[PDB]
Amino acid sequence: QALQKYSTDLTARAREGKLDPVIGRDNEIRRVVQVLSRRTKNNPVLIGEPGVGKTAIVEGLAQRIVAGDVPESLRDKTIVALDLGSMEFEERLKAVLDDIKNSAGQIITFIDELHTIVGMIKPMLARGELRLVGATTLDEYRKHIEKDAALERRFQQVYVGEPSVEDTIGILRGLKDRYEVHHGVRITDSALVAAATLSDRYITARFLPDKAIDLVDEAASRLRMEIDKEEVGPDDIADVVSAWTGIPAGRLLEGETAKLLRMEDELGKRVIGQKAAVTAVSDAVRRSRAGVSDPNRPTGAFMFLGPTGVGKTELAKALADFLFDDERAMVRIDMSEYGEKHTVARLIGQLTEAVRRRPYTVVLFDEIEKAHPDVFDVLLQVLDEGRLTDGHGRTVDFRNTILILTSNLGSGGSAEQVLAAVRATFKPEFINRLDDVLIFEGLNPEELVRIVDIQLAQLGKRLAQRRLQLQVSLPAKRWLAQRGFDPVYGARPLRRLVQQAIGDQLAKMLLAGQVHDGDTVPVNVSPDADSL
Amino acid sequence: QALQKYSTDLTARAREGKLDPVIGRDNEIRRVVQVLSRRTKNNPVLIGEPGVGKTAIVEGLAQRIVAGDVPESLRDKTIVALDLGSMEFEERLKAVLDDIKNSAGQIITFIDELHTIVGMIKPMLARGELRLVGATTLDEYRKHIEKDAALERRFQQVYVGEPSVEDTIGILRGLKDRYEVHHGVRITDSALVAAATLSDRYITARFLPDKAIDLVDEAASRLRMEIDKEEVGPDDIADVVSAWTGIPAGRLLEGETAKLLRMEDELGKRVIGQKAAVTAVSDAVRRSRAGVSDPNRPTGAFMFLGPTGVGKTELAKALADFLFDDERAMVRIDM
Repeated sequence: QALQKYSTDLTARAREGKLDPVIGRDNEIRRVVQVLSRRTKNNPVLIGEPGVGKTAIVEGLAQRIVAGDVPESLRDKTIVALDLGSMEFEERLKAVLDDIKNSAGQIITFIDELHTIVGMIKPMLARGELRLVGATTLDEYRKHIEKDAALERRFQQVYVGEPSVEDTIGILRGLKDRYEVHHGVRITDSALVAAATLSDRYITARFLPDKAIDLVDEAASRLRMEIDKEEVGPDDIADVVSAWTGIPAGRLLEGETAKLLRMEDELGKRVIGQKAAVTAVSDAVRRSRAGVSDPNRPTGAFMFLGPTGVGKTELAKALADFLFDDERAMVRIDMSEYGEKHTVARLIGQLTEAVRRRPYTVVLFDEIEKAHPDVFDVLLQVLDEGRLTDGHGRTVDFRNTILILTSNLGSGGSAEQVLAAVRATFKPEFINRLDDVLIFEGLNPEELVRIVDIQLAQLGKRLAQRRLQLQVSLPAKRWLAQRGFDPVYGARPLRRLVQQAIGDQLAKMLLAGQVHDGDTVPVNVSPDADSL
Repeated sequence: QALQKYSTDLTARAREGKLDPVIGRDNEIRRVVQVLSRRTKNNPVLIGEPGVGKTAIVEGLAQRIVAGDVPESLRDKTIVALDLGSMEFEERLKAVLDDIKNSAGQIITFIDELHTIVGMIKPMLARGELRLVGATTLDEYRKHIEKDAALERRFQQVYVGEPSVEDTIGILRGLKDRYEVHHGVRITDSALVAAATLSDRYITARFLPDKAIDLVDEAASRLRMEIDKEEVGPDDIADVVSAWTGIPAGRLLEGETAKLLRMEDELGKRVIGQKAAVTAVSDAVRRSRAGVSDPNRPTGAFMFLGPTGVGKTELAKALADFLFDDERAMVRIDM
């Protein structure tokens, strides 16, 4: 009788249909019924990454008990959900345990989020009297419970993994009716495919099904606001995923075959030349979207190097541009700081807990020369297996990210002077695990004019606040090429040449008068410098 | 009936015109109406740096409800502002919650400054019965609420950012009539541009619109003192921003193209020579006031070095002299 005062009653709420219907997952329900009906030590624990549905399994168990699909010795045993917040203390707990044990096993207790239970129940668990069902996250478990190894021997870990898209479409078709009643709007199953398809290539921070329910909910709310078009559709889902995450401007809907047909030429609008090392980067993407890729390997793990000032960092930020519609959603770590043997621990982690959220980001590794040859040992099982560990004991899978390695070794080797210098620092067990080692060339003064066009278009887009168009003639536009010189420092001194020629006198003539908004500022070739 | 004794009633004060008119910000009002009318977990939280107007949004919502521009299932639902200072304790709180739940959702509760609520409402929030609107500062939130992550899952963060000058001019044109009645003086819209323009390059400690209302208020008060010139103007605004912060003496009126035309030669009255390294410092200021600067970069980040005893610290205190009219308003850290 004392459990009336310190508990809810899920069976009493289930007997009036006040629970959301649980669709899917026969295996976990059968596993819970298998574990909960053994003789001794009969108390499972649900464990998984958050959001995949763990309360939903216990509510589905309550639905299946009240329906009656269970075996014989599980029928009509109410699930009394306990508390520890609402609950002299030791007297109260002993009264609760005495009231449970006084019954004939007719009660299944349910402590949700039992990682707070650490802060006298220990002999009662192992004898087998009180049946206990729980739910933890995977990473509060190893911090609060696995520290206390006397307790955790008396449980049964039931892992729950996230589904794929194909089951989520069925879940969304199941739960369609509940939101149409609360918000008085109709929902079309044409949009219900897109709200799960499009929520995987864009929102890569949370886990699955709960993320693909917030879109339907917020779209229905926006439609109720507009009805303050009588049904939702595939456009308002895109409106929500634009206005949140600001992805609308970043590649408004993409990922078709019309795109991937033009990728060697679409990427050329920001990288000029280097043609033999775009036809290979443009190939590990097409063969991974056709389904020919090796299912236990990263989709592409290749290392390109060469002289400086060539475009080897600009390329690895340009192929992260149409995959993500942004340029800051990539894992950019810099190994120019790991000179000693004990900076392994900052990524084993800073590398780890930025992938496990959204397992699709491209990863940089800038200037891998300066790392001591101990960081390569950490990197060795990243390649060719795809998994590493950390303190909590989880094996994070790098099976579908695009690793990219940069270097500057040799920097001017003829044909094999640059290639045999790689063999000095890298042990042959690391050169073997890579893909095709790409060499960038220098730059040709024939292919150096168009970089000036790109730079001046960039400076034109910088002055969009002032609406300040500027006119550049072709003799000046080829005058800037000839000071682009001395192929040791690459195209980088051109981007100081532009700010020494145009930007100085423009910045002086901008803040003293005679240049205002909407005006046109032409440049003209004075016999040495550039005039205004 | 118990809410009569532990609450105010903003709707009852709004029904006699006793609230200052709320002008601007359609987006936040539409966002609050969107969040407050969902099915479950329907309780927003307004969050922003202080002074940008967060009570003003809830008072604008009350104005828009009493007017009637809302949708159908938000009409005639009074906003009863609760308290926790004026409020045996658990009995009293359960009486309040029972009185709220006894209605049919006809009441929108309003706990202002809800970061004191930590020190039994937890099941009532997630079911969706009591509608709750709040307002925290951005930096008391992460100290009092984000420590207690079971609570903060049941809210909806609605960020509110400060406006620019262009909307503040409209706000000041809106609220011009209210101070002309309390202080019996006229206010000229010529000065009303300057009281927002000049309050951005000088007073850089508080945030926006509330800072540009104190100048109009204290200027009207000084003019009432002198009438103990029949209207305020662009001079007394400058008098206030002189007498407070002592900026009046430090450059009487800062800004213009006549100034920035002479900056390589005006700066030479305190630094002699070094001519090739004043024509570059005098360039990151002119190109940043013309609008050619890169909008995501500091306007100038340059490093100068050399031998000792040359003037490399005297220069960096001389270009902080005509921008600020002082020489001590700079962030001088020493590494």
